[PDB]
Amino acid sequence: ASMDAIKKKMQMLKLDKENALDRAEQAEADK
Amino acid sequence: ASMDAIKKKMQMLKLDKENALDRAEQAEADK
Amino acid sequence: KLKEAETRAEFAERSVTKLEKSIDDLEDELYAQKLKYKAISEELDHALNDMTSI
Amino acid sequence: KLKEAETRAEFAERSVTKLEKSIDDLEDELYAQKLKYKAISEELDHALNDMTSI
Amino acid sequence: DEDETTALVCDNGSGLVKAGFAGDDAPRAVFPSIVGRPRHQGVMVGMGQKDSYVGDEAQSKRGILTLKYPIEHGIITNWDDMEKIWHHTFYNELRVAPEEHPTLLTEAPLNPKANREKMTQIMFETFNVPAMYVAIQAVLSLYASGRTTGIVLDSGDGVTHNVPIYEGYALPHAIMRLDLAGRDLTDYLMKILTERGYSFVTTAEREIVRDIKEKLCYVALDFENEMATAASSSSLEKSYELPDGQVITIGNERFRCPETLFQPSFIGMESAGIHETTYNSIMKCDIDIRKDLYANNVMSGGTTMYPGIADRMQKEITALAPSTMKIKIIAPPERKYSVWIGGSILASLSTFQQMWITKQEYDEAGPSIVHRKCF
Amino acid sequence: DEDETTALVCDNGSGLVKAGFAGDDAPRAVFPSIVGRPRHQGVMVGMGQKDSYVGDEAQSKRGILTLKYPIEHGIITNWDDMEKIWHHTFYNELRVAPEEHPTLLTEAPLNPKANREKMTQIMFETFNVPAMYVAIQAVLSLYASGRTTGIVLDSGDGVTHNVPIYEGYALPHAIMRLDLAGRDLTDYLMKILTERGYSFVTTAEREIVRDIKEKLCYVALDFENEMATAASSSSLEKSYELPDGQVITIGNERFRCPETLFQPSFIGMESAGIHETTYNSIMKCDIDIRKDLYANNVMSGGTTMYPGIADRMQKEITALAPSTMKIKIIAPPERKYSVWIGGSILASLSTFQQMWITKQEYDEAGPSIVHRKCF
Amino acid sequence: LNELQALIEAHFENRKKEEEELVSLKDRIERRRAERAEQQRIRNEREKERQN
Ligand SMILES: Nc1ncnc2c1ncn2[C@@H]1O[C@H](COP(=O)(O)OP(=O)(O)O)[C@@H](O)[C@H]1O
Ligand SMILES: Nc1ncnc2c1ncn2[C@@H]1O[C@H](COP(=O)(O)OP(=O)(O)O)[C@@H](O)[C@H]1O
Repeated sequence: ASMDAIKKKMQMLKLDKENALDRAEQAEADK
Repeated sequence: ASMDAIKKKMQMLKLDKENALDRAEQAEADK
Repeated sequence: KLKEAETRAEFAERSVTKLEKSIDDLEDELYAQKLKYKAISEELDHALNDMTSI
Repeated sequence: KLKEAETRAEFAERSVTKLEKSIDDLEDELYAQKLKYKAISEELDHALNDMTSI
Repeated sequence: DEDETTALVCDNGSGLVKAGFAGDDAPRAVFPSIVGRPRHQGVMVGMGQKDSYVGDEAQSKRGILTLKYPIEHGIITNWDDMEKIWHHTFYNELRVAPEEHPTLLTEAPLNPKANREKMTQIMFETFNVPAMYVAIQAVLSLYASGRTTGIVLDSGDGVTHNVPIYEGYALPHAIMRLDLAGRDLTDYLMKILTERGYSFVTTAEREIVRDIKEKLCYVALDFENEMATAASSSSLEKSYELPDGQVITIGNERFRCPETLFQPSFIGMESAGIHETTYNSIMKCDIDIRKDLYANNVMSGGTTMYPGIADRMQKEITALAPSTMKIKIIAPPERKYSVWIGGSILASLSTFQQMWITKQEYDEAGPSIVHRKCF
Repeated sequence: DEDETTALVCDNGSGLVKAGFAGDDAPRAVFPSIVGRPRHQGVMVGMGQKDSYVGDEAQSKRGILTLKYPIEHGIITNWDDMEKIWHHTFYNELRVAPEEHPTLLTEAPLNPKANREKMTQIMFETFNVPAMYVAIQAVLSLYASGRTTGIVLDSGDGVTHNVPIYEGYALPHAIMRLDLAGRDLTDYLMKILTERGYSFVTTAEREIVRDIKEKLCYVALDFENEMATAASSSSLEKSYELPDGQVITIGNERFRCPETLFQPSFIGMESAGIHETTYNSIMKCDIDIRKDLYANNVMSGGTTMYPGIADRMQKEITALAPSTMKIKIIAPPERKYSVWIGGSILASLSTFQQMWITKQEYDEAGPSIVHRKCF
Repeated sequence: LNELQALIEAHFENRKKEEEELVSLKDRIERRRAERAEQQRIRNEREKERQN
């Protein structure tokens, strides 16, 4: 059985971090 | 019985979120 | 004695073909089992290699 | 014809014996392959239930 | 079979051939770019047996065939074998005759002109295709990936072209053509496997080494650290089944094959690797281009499916690239198939219906027309 | 019987083994690389009779022995038989004790590592040699031939190496290594002699065919014209006297055996032939390298001794090579002995003394040291 | 991602149940076929005993 459960969890966490990261980058970019 | 690579790297992606979020929050608090 | 040797031979030859057939069927099952084993271990190893990271 | 039928009967007894051995080898190999293959790879999918958690 | 005169699309290189119709999201069939021929004298009569085998036929009966690739290092040289491949590629499996359907084929700006001229000429003069277009594979990878800007590092079978595109424009002066590809990675691996006691010389042996590579090898993120462990312990070794029951055990050789991409000197090439070429394609461009190309490094084609390659490249590129700036790689599961997919997208765009070379234009201008019309 | 504390040199391959001391211009003797064992039941007693025979002993008593060699296409597998050969060669024939002398052994650079590791290990652990150096046969060939540059075709009993070297540097990407060798040529000759009515099966029969090959076989300058006459007329036939007084007469088969080197399909091998692989080694090298390799096609090993081989190789290359370039074969009398001679040169060079592995270094590092110090 | 949950459980539960059952169901079929092999051994012995 393919580990599709985590291809999907990965994407969810990827989105969670990408969004937190987008904010980390903006928060610093905002000065 | 989980996989160490998955458990750890899922946590690393959670950490990119947690760390990025902490960076976002502190940076935004100042910026 | 011939009727018995021939009857026993032909009968036993049916036991030969029945055991042989069963061997081939068990081998097709073994193969299918090997194939599923292989497919599963590989699907997991594949997916795991893809998902070792995260 | 009897010696030949006996050879055939004996052949079939031996062929059957070889296949009694090969059926048991396939019965044990199919058994072992299933016993280790679905038991391990299905276990690996059970492990998927946990491996892919987190 | 088709309910519209949809263009046919095919990515056909020194490695494999991917084909299907425009409008799909995948090729319908994939073949190797191989034409096989028997290398033995027939002994039995009434055995059938072909004079030549094409694609998958060539690999299936390979035990007694010599297998040749009509395309080498990105270019078609054996046009006769290509006609056989194109027929099999578009008609035998898709059941679509090019005579009633436009065809879209791929290459790159530093790919010698004869490739684009023969691709265009064969489909027009042998298959009577009503129209042709030759696309840059980088263009197609970027369409498939949802981008107009990025570096497409195509690390294929015979050549790496590394073609930068910005906002849908080619930046040809910055293309870094590298003499390192999957075919050389196969050659490296058989030499290192020879060091371990497994010599591979004949066609069958060569095709086996390519299979070992495709399934067992990986890039990883740090080869010095990977080697420190792989060279010290059996825990990183993997067994491969040779189709004769022999088993070959591969250790640090498992990543030293793809490592060539980060060490071309392994095959005698004067290069620091594919991340250096990605870096240089970006560097050669004006800085207002560079920032977007670094943020959009794109993987396409072959070798993009080695575990660790997308991540290894981002690490290797950020290590060369200026700091502060974000360096990122685009590497979707639609990798290696992104060129075909982009061909489908491009062939079917309503605005692309003005980009096709028609048969009438071709017949009036001759084979060189592709150089005037494609890019 | 030697008068100096010099190094020992021994070119021990799958065919024959050459040995003497460093500093000479020839081996003291050449022996077959054979350990023989009785294949018959004894009836008389008090007949002496060894469990095993080595080199000349193995060949001299061969009538009742089955004979085996330890090296399989260049790789040592039977290290115990190598021990017997090295012991006899150094102790009885060179009349030296390895314990008191450095020893140089040889192998192709692409030869599997176990070979170089066992040569280093056995001389240090069973013979207690004070020092070791596994040499590259191509280097030794160039040193014997008076060159720093050229393609070395060692076309031996085991494997044909075929490596380009320029200004003393290896050009490994261009080594067209080939599994086509003198041991296959002998088996081929046995099959075609069978076609003529002279069957050969056993070790004695194999030794006889090898002797036939070494004295009667040739390449010729033109295979097609040579067979047109040789297969049609007795004028090109040559007889050979078998040890039992029978006479075998051989026609075009006399050249079909060496022809196999140019036509590998004769033994079922998929290969371009030794002259095309030589050509490709030259062509694979850079433009400023190629001119020097065309002018320097270098011979070593056996098979280089067939009449017409030097000339057919020069003709095959000049026929493939571009104009202006002068294509030349270097085929000195030092033929078959080029490697032994080079071994003597390398072992004795003052610029090589630091390259020797000492016993103390070996004991501290273990057998893997051969890859740190030799190649 | 309800699908990751559907898959993480569907992969495990559907397969462990169906698959382990096939292992033991067939193990019994196989054991019975192995008994047939024993019965053929018995049949061969009996035929020989009857014929002296
Ligand atoms: N898992 C993998 N590992 C290594 N190489 C791969 C893998 N998958 C694909 N490739 C390589 O893809 C190459 C063909 O790629 P491709 O880019 O489509 O050629 P092109 O685009 O120039 O027409 C082959 O050499 C094949 O070995
Ligand atoms: N007259 C000859 N013609 C062709 N080959 C020869 C002749 N004499 C000897 N040889 C060959 O020389 C080979 C052994 O020499 P050599 O190549 O120097 O050993 P090594 O491979 O270690 O270098 C054997 O295959 C033998 O048959």
